[PDB]
Amino acid sequence: AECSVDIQGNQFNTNAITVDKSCKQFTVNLSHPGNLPKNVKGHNWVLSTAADMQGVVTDGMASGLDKDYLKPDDSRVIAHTKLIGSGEKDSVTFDVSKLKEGEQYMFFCTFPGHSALEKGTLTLK
Ligand SMILES: [Cu+2]
Ligand SMILES: [Cu+2]
Ligand SMILES: [Cu+2]
Repeated sequence: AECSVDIQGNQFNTNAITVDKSCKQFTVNLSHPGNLPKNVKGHNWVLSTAADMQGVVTDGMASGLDKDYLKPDDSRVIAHTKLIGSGEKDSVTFDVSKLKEGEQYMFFCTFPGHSALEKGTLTLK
């Protein structure tokens, strides 16, 4: 099965990612659609459990641009890309051993305000 997915904003281009349970690693390739720099309007892709999302997003906003809008040493973050701006791309590869069938995961952007629209479910199946 395939073990990668391409994601970009148009809102993400998908609101549901499925990871095949035979994948040992999974890769997300994020690209930035727009013409603004990352300090003005950046994007990232961040994965956590559904329950942990709000905490990751809220603490991330508080931590600010210098920290890529993530709280340092946030153990709730399962995987993430860096924050990117216009013309940039970033990929993250993570171990599928971090995911479990039946559990609910969310992916989202933690740039301030983006997670209302830039979010989706991730499922291991
Ligand atoms: Cu395969
Ligand atoms: Cu395979
Ligand atoms: Cu964003």
